[PDB]
Amino acid sequence: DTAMQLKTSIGLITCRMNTQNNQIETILVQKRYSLAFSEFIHCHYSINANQGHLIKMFNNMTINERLLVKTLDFDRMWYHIWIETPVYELYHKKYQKFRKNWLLPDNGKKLISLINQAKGSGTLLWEIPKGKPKEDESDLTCAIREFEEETGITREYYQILPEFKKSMSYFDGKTEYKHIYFLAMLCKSLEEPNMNLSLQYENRIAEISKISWQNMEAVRFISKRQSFNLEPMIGPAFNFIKNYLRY
Amino acid sequence: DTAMQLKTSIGLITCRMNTQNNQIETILVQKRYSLAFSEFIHCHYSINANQGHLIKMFNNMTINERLLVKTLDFDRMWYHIWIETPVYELYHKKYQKFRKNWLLPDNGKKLISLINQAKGSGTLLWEIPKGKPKEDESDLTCAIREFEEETGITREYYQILPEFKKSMSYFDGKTEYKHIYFLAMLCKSLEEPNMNLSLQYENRIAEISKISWQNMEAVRFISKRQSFNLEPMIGPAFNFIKNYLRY
Ligand SMILES: O=P(O)(O)O[C@H]1[C@@H](OP(=O)(O)O)[C@@H](OP(=O)(O)O)[C@@H](OP(=O)(O)O)[C@@H](OP(=O)(O)O)[C@H]1OP(=O)(O)O
Ligand SMILES: O=P(O)(O)O[C@H]1[C@@H](OP(=O)(O)O)[C@@H](OP(=O)(O)O)[C@@H](OP(=O)(O)O)[C@@H](OP(=O)(O)O)[C@H]1OP(=O)(O)O
Repeated sequence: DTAMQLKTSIGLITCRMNTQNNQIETILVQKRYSLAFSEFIHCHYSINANQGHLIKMFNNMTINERLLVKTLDFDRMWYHIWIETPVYELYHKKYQKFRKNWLLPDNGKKLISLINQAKGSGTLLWEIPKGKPKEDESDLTCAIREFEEETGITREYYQILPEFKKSMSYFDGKTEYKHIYFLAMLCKSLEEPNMNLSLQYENRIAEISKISWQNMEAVRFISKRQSFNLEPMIGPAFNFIKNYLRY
Repeated sequence: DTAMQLKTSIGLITCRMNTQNNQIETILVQKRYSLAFSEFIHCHYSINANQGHLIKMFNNMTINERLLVKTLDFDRMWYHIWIETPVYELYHKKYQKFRKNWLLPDNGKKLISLINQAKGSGTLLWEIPKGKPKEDESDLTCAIREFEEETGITREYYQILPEFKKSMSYFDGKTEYKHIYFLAMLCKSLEEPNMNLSLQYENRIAEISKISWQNMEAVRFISKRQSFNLEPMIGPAFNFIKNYLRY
């Protein structure tokens, strides 16, 4: 269709040879909150849409997120995503829409009824670390900065393998998403990447609940249980790793 | 050692033949919060223990739980577990210990420092539904009541297979844990058990964030990534299912 928008993210696939099982593994990160929750809090829906449509949004939140919405306390909801990050003007605008959509019409009783009848729960995605380039930043510099910012793993732990680049395209209907991935190979021991997740590093925990080494079986297991398919990126990446090592 | 206490839970392993892939599957439930968080909120630790010991407790919470503790708002912490369940006397006693341990000495700055330096995150367990028998309740009646209470699946969906009983024993050092499992076979279609999780059913969402059919590969995948090993119960259960069907 008519793409009204292009959004480009650049990421890093960092791989390791696990010496105990001779299995290739890659760093993945698990998200802290669901897309549905984020979309609801930032009002990326239509209050005029039919009931069944708005319920699908609540169905794909986690139970804990729904229990947060059930409190009607927007600031407890907001904290769940933002964690006291100073974004007051965004906050006030999103609160105003929450208030008008759900508090002023009936002091929240339609919202509670929807929240109460939503069924099931969504899933927190596993992803490859990636982000938006800063102004006049090169693609590789973005992938490396983003990797460090999310995982705390610094450049002395890996070597970039520059012959590898993987691009992925997704189409929202108006937004085009471009994801560009470089490949890095671990050259220094790092057996517990999850230990880099601490609340004293606001950029690591901002959107991440877990960092783990994942082998291809796990990548396949995860991919079949979430909407974000990781195999088209990890498969080629591991193929490249195998050729790199076999030389 | 000297067991000072015996705790007995009775559960139900409910199985199905998935007709599309001819794979045997069992209902598992994923917990909503971590053991570490529960233990911290109910003060099952020693304030006198060494730093490194109390940090291990925080390490095994999830990031979202740590961010809740970081607020210093015991009632936001309490809601995370109890969700406005009326247990005020328990609440007041646990709050008193939280206040004395962490608020009165320095208004929470040691707690925040520990919370900030904790590293990593725990994992939400997958389990077989089970609970405590009520007074003068038989073992089977408990397993069936508990199953329905947690999952919303009623007796018309399955037949008990009475020749199967599996007992498991775990030893805390003073507490003995006895888990007794019956086996049931689905006799009526139920393709999306997770749709039974809604906030209007307080007993289903009280401790559960997800209900899913799980095949043996998934059971093995999960078991290798959590402290609670499910294979000693599901393996024999699926063996029994195969013999039941082959006759
Ligand atoms: O025009 P707006 O609707 O307000 O769009 C803005 C914005 O700045 P400009 O749009 O003024 O250029 C950013 O653009 P980029 O950062 O992509 O350059 C942003 O991106 P982020 O999601 O990375 O913040 C995205 O606009 P874009 O369409 O360029 O992505 C964003 O609107 P969103 O809230 O949709 O991001
Ligand atoms: O003696 P307490 O330390 O206060 O023990 C109580 C209690 O009642 P009694 O202990 O007065 O019998 C329950 O006992 P049961 O329900 O097991 O019969 C309970 O069990 P629940 O966890 O199921 O509530 C568990 O005591 P028990 O040692 O019998 O488990 C509980 O202490 P907890 O908080 O450790 O459960």
